[PDB]
Amino acid sequence: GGRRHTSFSSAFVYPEVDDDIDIEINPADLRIDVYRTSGAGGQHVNRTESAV
RNA sequence: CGAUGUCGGCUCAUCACAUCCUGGGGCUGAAGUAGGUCCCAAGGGUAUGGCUGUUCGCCAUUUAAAGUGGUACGCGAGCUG
Ligand SMILES: [Mg+2]
Ligand SMILES: [Mg+2]
Ligand SMILES: [Mg+2]
Ligand SMILES: [Mg+2]
Repeated sequence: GGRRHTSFSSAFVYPEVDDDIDIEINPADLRIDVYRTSGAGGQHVNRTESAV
């Protein structure tokens, strides 16, 4: 029993065009701190500053 | 290898200067206050705690600053385990 329907539709547009991705992995930043581990491998792992 | 005992903490330190603070200066994108940077300088000073066995670290609250390291990563014929 066809009656007047008031239906809608959306049309969103966007370019989506880029080539610029910056991780900023420049080592002027990124302070590095080295320390030793908890220690389970005897005398060696407590002496080696392995963690970072 | 017919013995050179090991991290951390406590204690006691001592020297180096690539100096965290105080002192003396240059330069400044230094008006002033407050900072940045570099040079000279080691005389003295150079946190208390929550969490972890932890050094470190994170966090809270300060302080003029809560320096970086060597010293069997100082110290078990001194201690803890
Ligand atoms: Mg000034
Ligand atoms: Mg304590
Ligand atoms: Mg602490
Ligand atoms: Mg000891």
